[PDB]
Amino acid sequence: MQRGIVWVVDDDSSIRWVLERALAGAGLTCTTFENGNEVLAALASKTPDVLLSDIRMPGMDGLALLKQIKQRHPMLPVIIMTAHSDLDAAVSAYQQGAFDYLPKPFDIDEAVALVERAISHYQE
Repeated sequence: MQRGIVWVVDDDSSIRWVLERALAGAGLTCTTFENGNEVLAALASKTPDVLLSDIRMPGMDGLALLKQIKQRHPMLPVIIMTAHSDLDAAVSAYQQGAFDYLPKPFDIDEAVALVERAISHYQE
């Protein structure tokens, strides 16, 4: 048990399960948080091994709240999900750009496998 954490932040009930399933299927941890607040009042006291928030938020598509993210975990190799048209705000709207906001929809497994490679590469 225990081998990577990922806080999901989606206002849907399809990816949260998939992610949680895949994450809990790939041998990784996951925490559904369809409430930026929760992930805010939860990451305001600590920080996981990584995050995987989605849009929902405002920031045009919902990538502004990111502030809190970075403000909470300004180092975590977060990727986050995007709908292609929600990547131009994730790819071109960050200080220390170093993400890969999967062009959701994508292969959760591919996203999970990534973390497993990001949670490790983190030791650099």
